[PDB]
Amino acid sequence: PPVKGRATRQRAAVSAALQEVEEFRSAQELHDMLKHKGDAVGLTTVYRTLQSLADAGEVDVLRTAEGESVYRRCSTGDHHHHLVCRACGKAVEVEGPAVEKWAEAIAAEHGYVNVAHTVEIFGTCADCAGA
Amino acid sequence: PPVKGRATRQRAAVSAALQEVEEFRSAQELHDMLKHKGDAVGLTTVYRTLQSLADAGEVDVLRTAEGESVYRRCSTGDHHHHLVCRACGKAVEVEGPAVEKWAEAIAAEHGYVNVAHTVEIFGTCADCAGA
Ligand SMILES: [Zn+2]
Ligand SMILES: [Zn+2]
Ligand SMILES: [Zn+2]
Ligand SMILES: [Zn+2]
Ligand SMILES: [Zn+2]
Ligand SMILES: [Zn+2]
Repeated sequence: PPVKGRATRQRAAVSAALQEVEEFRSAQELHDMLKHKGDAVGLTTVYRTLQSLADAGEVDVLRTAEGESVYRRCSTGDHHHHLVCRACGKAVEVEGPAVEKWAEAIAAEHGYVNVAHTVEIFGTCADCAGA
Repeated sequence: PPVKGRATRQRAAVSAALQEVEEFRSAQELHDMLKHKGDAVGLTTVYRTLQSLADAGEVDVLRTAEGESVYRRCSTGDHHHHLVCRACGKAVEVEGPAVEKWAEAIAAEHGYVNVAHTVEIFGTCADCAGA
């Protein structure tokens, strides 16, 4: 995950920590995990670098139900949607043409110039039922 | 939008305000319009009434880009989605069984028990582009 800014240990450390974790997590959780790992990196720095990465498109953003924001890194660069288990926090990426075709048809019917569709869905996975 | 508790002039006033308009708006925005027209109702009061209505489902909820939740008393009561223009605030009731079938199929394939899809499309009207 290259960063537009100059090469520094902060950007490399946060990028590596994000790569290690494969779960949607908030900025505070990321900062706490980085502190536990010994990075000793600032929360405000985490916020700025994370916003820069989100603007760069190398990372996947998501908004929590209560209002906070979680973020995750997905290997695929192509456009995709997310299934996120709130109980576990695990996220899996998928892609289905149906949403794209429906969005295009709706835009054509209503004459909208450009549209931006967000499809991030939630559901409990099997392990939650298991005890 | 009937309320579970005893009807009062404040609850009736906020209900009248909700049914008066059709665009999405937050508590502060609805409160501002009610204060201007001469209702003189409280902030936390309208917050509580809107939380109760959303619990009952009489109104429809939506988290904006910033995160704050805007609301709309929608005419149609069945399952539906909304196409929203941020520049205008108009909401168009659009429903498609294709997305529901896709969500059910992916949930079954992944073995997920329940699916709670969060789907929204943001766009701009043709008039918006024109000047
Ligand atoms: Zn992804
Ligand atoms: Zn899509
Ligand atoms: Zn789970
Ligand atoms: Zn509606
Ligand atoms: Zn639906
Ligand atoms: Zn518009």
